[PDB]
Amino acid sequence: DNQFYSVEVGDSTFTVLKRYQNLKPIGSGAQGIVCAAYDAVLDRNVAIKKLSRPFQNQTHAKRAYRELVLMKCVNHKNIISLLNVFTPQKTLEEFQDVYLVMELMDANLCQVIQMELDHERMSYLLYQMLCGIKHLHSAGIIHRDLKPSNIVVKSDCTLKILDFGLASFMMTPYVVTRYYRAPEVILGMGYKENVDIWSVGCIMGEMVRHKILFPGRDYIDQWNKVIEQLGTPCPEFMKKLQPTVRNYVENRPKYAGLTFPKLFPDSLFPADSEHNKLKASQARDLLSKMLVIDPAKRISVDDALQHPYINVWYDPAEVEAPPPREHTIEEWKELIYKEVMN
Ligand SMILES: CCC(=O)c1c(-c2ccccc2)c2cc(Cl)ccc2c(=O)n1Cc1ccc(C(=O)O)cc1
Repeated sequence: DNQFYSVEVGDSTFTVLKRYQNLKPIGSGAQGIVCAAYDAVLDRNVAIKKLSRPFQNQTHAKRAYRELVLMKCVNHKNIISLLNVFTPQKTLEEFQDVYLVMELMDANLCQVIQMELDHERMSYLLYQMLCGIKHLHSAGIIHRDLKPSNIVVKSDCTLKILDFGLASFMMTPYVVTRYYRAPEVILGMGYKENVDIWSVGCIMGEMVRHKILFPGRDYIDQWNKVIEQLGTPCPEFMKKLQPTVRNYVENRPKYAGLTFPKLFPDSLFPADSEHNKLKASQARDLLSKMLVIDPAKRISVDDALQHPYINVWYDPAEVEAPPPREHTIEEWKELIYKEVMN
């Protein structure tokens, strides 16, 4: 007569509260598998994320702890909601796994990126990304690693960001996706809030091109793809780089870059009606202001929200919503356990 039961999901066991039924794996990330499930108590579908021994190293431990704390403070429609948290283990010494129960949506932004979207849906998704990032920024959280695999959407075009970013070493096969990180993250130069604007620009550009904008095996290839398309940065940008980094950037092959009309031609946009022709030119204008290498010249979150492509959605309830170190593995274990048990 225990509150829990176990089922096999791949080569992992999910041990969950009996209220959660008919689990089905929907995806996997760096922290492992997420299942969809029916919650018999709430009478709705939910997502269940299993953290296996998150205290096992600093990198897992710090993300798990941060995720728990921030999910409990933050309440915004464009940030994914935490519904419940549990461990099946009964004592700290027995403690192994943490299960996060989240609201469930319909699809990954990666799936939406593959679609041809009208301007109304495209702009509304972007508005919602900006709103969620704005709310984060107002709580002092700068995400720094926004990427489409970690944003989810519903059939009615509502959007939620799944994680809180952060930007080290783990011995797993999992490969971290870096295509969406800002120049200042890539070149390790320090950053402000509009570091996240670059990532939105990369996603928007990909929604249009249906190809990843700046792929690369690692930061070297990636920087190559940046300057080859946007062109070599100006001198005032060069001055803000650490000395070893500056020499490297100043010595790469030079490129003029492409115009934004060439980068995102009208053939990529809905452009049959006068409405869509105007929207395409507006979409291209915002792209030209987000995909800007020098953060001092890159558009801010607030100005982006005011941009004509975006501002048709503006709602102060949504935009100006009220805002909310290191240890050993044993220390992290108790921190996380304490958080879990409230
Ligand atoms: C590819 C999975 C995916 O996009 C996803 C993930 C996800 C994101 C990255 C890694 C792991 C999980 C997710 C994770 C948490 Cl914590 C909460 C909600 C979701 C979610 O709503 N979806 C959409 C979704 C929901 C059901 C199905 C389905 O029924 O097939 C497909 C997509």
